[PDB]
Amino acid sequence: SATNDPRFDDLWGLNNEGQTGGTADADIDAPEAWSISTGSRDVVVGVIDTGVDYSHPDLAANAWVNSGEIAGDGIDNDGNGYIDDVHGINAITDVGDPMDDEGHGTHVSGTIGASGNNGVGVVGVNHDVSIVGCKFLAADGTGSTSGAIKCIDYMVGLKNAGVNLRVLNNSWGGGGFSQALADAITASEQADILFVAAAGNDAVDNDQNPHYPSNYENDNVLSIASTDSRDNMSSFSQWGLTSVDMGAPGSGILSTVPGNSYATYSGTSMATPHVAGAAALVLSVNPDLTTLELKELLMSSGDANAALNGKTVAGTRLNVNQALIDADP
Amino acid sequence: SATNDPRFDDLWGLNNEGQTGGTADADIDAPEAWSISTGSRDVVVGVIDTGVDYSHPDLAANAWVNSGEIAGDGIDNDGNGYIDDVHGINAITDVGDPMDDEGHGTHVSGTIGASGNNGVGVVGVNHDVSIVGCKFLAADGTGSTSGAIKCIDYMVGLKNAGVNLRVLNNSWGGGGFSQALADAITASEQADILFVAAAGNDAVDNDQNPHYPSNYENDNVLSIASTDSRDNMSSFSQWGLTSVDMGAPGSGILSTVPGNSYATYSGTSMATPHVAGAAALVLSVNPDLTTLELKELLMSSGDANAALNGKTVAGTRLNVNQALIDADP
Ligand SMILES: [Ca+2]
Ligand SMILES: [Ca+2]
Ligand SMILES: [Ca+2]
Ligand SMILES: [Ca+2]
Ligand SMILES: [Ca+2]
Ligand SMILES: [Ca+2]
Ligand SMILES: [Ca+2]
Ligand SMILES: [Ca+2]
Repeated sequence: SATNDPRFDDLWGLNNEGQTGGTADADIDAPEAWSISTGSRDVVVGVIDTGVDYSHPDLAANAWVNSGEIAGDGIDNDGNGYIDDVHGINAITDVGDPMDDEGHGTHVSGTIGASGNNGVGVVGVNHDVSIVGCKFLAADGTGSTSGAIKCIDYMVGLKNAGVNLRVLNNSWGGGGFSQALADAITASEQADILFVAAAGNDAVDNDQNPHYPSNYENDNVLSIASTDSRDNMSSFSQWGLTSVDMGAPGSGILSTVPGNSYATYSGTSMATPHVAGAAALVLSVNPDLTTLELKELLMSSGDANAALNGKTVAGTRLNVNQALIDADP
Repeated sequence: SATNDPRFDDLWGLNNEGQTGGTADADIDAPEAWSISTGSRDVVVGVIDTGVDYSHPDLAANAWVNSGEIAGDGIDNDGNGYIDDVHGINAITDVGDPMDDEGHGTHVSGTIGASGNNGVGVVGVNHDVSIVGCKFLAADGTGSTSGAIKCIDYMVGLKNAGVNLRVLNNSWGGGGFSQALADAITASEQADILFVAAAGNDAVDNDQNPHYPSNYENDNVLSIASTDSRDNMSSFSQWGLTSVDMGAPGSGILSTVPGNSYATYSGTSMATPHVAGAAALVLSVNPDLTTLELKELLMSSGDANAALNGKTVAGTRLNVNQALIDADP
């Protein structure tokens, strides 16, 4: 296999030979991309979700560590408003611990950056990367727009302070338009952060039926539909000629979950981290791209897709090999 | 604990004493109801979903068995159009095996009827009940309206053949209106079947933003919003003053998943089987209620709920004890 990770062959989204019953080459060409780069711990990706299980054996090596925090001293050493935020934060309780007690955030994290070639579990689009978590969704799914905003502000704070964080994964949605959320996203744009967002799983047209945050018109929002192992648009996926940008694998995605385990989930929530992961991989090759250049590169470098054509801006399905190639520098 | 099932105390939806961090008595009063009835295997509930793991140690005793089929003989002995449909069918492939290879259908099945007092795992609203599966969603989430209709038709076929199938659990949604699906549901009403449906997890109003199948106006459709351990409406729940009927526990629900395991999920998909389970438990006490009487009883016997008031027709949260009392013949 492309790596020595024992579950590699189940990862059709990264490499598809038809082994899960789909169509050969309906994938993002990850092994090809890995000949150029397998990623850098110096690239930081924020996951805004139910948290990140940074203790999972297949994520631990890629957990972000706050260089400005002394662990466990009960002091907010870097003065960012959260005490002892070594790996990220909990936006509900303000505790400096993004530990995932639900599962969803760990799953998306593994797709972005499960440790590669370590002989255990799976592997992310990046073999090496730094993942910082902000938990705004509780173990029972409880959360708020205010919480999501606290997360975005926190991540923007890290970036403004010099943390190399230019990609946010947002595998969540709900509610209507919020000016406060739009404004938080606008601030992230000024900080050069790409805001990747899931299109939703209700199989409707988002141009007629807006879904947030993917429908925010902010230029740095990159809205992702889900595709399957046959390169169809996933039957559950929402779409939108103007409001959704491109697609990526989200049907039957195996990844890390808490308690040192692995599980298969389906949703636009799973497509999103392939794209966030690809963005991080691109930034390991060309850090000089503006956010908009990065976004457009991910869109334009994808494979033309019959199902996504006319149902998304780019009509393409993610191809991280071509993204790296097109990224030069 | 109310039963000897080792995970019972995690099931706040059945019995809440604040042990999961919520509010004492924000629950459906299951232990109270069980003093009246713990269910009957003669009540049959259909689950239309990713399938049912009928081999799960905490579901096997309550898996429906088609009395009209000789297992494994390659013959459709009961002449219902499906070969060897012992526990139900796969509507994608037409094979008579609804085995869950995804997990979702098994999770909702456990909430309806995980075996009670068997010293294993969890317990459903019913300790004893018969659960038949129709799998229209694949391992990777692939499905279609055609598949859902095939499942409804299959269940209606069982009922019309003399099976005591009175309740359908539909913890799924997506797509636009389908007249053919509406017609399939009408056939189910004609057959005296209650069609329980999840309201959706996008925190929007279904009255202005229709969600299917929740928004079908069929009288036998019972549309369910999610509540949490504090008796709030779950932050993710969709609502609808006229298009959603009542609420039930859906935040942080522990139940059965395939591979002899247990997992905690959140969503209206988890609230739905509390109601489907309660419907079946009511029918063990008063089998003579009509579908519409049953629907109205579940809504009217619920506890008044401040959050759901003004956001659903009944403004109540499920109470199965009160349902059993109100149903007394
Ligand atoms: Ca390939
Ligand atoms: Ca290729
Ligand atoms: Ca700090
Ligand atoms: Ca500190
Ligand atoms: Ca109680
Ligand atoms: Ca009570
Ligand atoms: Ca048959
Ligand atoms: Ca047979």
